[PDB]
Amino acid sequence: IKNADVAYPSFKGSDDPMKTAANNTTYNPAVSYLQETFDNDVKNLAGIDTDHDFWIDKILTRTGAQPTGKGTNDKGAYSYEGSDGNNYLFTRGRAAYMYTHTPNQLGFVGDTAYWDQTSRSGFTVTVNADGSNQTLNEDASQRKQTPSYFTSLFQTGGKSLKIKEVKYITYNNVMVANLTVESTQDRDVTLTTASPFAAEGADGATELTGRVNVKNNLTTIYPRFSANNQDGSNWIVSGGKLTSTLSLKANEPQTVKIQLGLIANELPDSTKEYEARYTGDLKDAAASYKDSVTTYNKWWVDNAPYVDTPEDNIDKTVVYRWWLSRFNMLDANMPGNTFQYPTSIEGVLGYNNQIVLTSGMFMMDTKWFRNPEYSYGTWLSAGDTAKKSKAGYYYYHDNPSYTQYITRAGWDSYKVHGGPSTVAEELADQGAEDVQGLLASKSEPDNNDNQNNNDNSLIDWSWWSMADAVSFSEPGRSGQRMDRADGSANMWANANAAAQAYKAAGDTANAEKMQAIADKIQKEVTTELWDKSDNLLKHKWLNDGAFAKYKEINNYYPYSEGLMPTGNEDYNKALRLFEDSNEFPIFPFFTANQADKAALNFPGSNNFSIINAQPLLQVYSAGIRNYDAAKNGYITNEQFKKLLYWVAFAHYQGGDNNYPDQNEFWNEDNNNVGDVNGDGVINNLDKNLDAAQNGGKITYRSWIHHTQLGTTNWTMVEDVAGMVPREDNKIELNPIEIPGWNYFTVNNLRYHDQDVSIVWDKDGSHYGGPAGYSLYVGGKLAFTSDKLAHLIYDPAAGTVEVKDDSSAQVTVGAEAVKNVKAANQVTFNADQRVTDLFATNVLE
Ligand SMILES: [Ca+2]
Ligand SMILES: [Ca+2]
Ligand SMILES: [Ca+2]
Repeated sequence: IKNADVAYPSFKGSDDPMKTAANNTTYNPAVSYLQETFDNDVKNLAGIDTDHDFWIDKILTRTGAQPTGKGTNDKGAYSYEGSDGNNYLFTRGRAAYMYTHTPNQLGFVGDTAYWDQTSRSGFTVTVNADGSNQTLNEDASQRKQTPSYFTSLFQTGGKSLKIKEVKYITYNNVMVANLTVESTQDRDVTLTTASPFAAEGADGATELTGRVNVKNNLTTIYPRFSANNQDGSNWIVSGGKLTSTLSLKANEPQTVKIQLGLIANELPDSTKEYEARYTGDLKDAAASYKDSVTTYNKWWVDNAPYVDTPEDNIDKTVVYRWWLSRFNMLDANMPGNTFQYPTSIEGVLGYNNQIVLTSGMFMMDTKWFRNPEYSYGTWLSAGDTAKKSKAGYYYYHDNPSYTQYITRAGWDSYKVHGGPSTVAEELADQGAEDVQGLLASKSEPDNNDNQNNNDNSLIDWSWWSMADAVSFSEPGRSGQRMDRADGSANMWANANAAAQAYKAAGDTANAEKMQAIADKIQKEVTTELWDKSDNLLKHKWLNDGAFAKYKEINNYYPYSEGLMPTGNEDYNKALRLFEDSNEFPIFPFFTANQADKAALNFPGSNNFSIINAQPLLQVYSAGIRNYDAAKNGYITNEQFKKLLYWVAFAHYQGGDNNYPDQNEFWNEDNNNVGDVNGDGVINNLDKNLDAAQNGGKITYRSWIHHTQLGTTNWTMVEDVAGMVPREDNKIELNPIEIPGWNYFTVNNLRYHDQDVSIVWDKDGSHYGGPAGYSLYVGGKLAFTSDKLAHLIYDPAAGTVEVKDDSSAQVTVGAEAVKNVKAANQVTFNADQRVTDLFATNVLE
């Protein structure tokens, strides 16, 4: 059966997952929608309390101890494993978060992380009334959390005593708990708080302190711990704890505030945010809350693109994924070691490490954050942690991956944000070091670091360097090496990117040397990995030179990366396999060719993940845009659309848009079904086919939650809106038209020192502006096209070239900004954080 005719998912949950009725802001594509939203939110008292939310907090609101593993599709209820139960704590600072969390205990109970797990609670609160320490039961139906705070209601069994907790971690790692205490009777209530982080201080003091070496002694923190009563008096130290007795009048609440500053010398605002709350102007619970939540939400305005499609279920997953990219990051500014840079992390609630395979994948989205430090820091961190090879090169290496495209992803980031020659040259140099290290890696003593054991211009691996790579399951080939299409595409992509970065820097000699290396790898991929017998790109076994008979989407990375020449009839036929769900299904979105997996009686896992969806989307994108896949009917616009819908659907626990959670992976292994395909047997084909029917389901969600393992928001910016980053001053749009979508917008990209927005509004009726496909640069209309088309705009010349066979009618805006920089004309100044990554100086 064909992919073009598989069913769509059916989203469940809220009617208004983008909370459209909570945001009255009219869209003007010439300005930041999130800025205007924020302005209207503040006018409406956003941040004054937990009943007045900023829009992004409303969207990503999680209420209750929900969900619990009960979902529904169009046919009926299904059980699933791996509900998160709204038990993790979202609120976190740039370095501090809860690795584990006990939501039904006051304070911050669970494994506190400062970069990584400390095995310590942040702080606990004991409530003593009537002479007794009280059990405060959470009413979990009142549990509410957002990216910026957590709140719940705690009550004694007899309901004589209630505490509304509001807790939040500030940007610079102050862990704060507001407790609103109410008694039905006049009472003296003694609160005691204790922190494993800070227990040093004289009885009668108003602060406790400590010093804690973090995991792997990467730094030392100097925690300070204090609290105040509603009248601003401080809690007093007693026995290495803080204590206060409230004189409660019946039915009269009093609000206290506890703060633990996880203070680092290298983060001076950690001290400032703490001191403001200890004795400064943020002592009051309400002011402390409004400052933290406002600051949290300002980051979205400043960093996140705004994406709007006709499918608000996808839009909410896009907001959730900007949050995944922000939440799964470390910005600790640690001196010496690599965490001196803002870096993407592969699952802060999981393995919590920098994995080179996924680092390059994450930067496909983080490059779209408006500030370049949130992508540059990731590739600088890879360059700083690179492993010295026996041959004298430095190659990217996990800082606890069979492969990586960090240099290409870094180059993509530079094509978005730019920078001077020293930035371009640094990326090229770490890139060239890595490519050369891999080419020469036959000299690596660890066999898994040896990626070129026949010493040619192709990457080779054995299955020990790993991924669902069914190619390695070929009978008779256990432990054998093959020259890899994927490894070779990624090394080519790095080499090609390094050549481009050398050129952008002005380093002609190194640009030509890397171009020569790229040209050789490309020639060897097209000559050695092209199976002319069946017009497929295949891995090649080192021992006999035989093509690997079994296939995965990894076979197509030479297309994904643009290694393969275009306009080659034979090369373009390789993508025919994407026609068939039997070969490469849309959902579940597997890496392994499923016909191949079946031919071998199902070796490996039945798992699927965003790590499979991202490269599948990359193949679909390159396939459609460059290798004629939609013209051939191999990968149609409708199929691309269906994959976006399935990818969004997978994010939702039980298909319910209230409960987004990107697990490390999914499967249907526990999907209790019969012979659904009618082949005589109950195997994984049955579980997987059933899961794609009746609106979809995922019966197993893995134990690592709110993680990233690949990422997909780039599809909205680059395929739907069509943005093609370039080194030069020209803006290229190459949209993949989504059938039935009469509007969309990507708002407030930061691209070559310009605000950029893209609008599709078929007849202008949705946004009330120009009809058609419009680009905004610098707050002015650049151009409007009557249709979605492949357009290259030269702002310096005021020309738009129509590159496709559309008869697209384009008009250039009367006030178009002409002076759009090329990437290598962007400079950084002392007021850009990115300057501190490389250096009050400028980077020119
Ligand atoms: Ca929408
Ligand atoms: Ca090789
Ligand atoms: Ca069957």
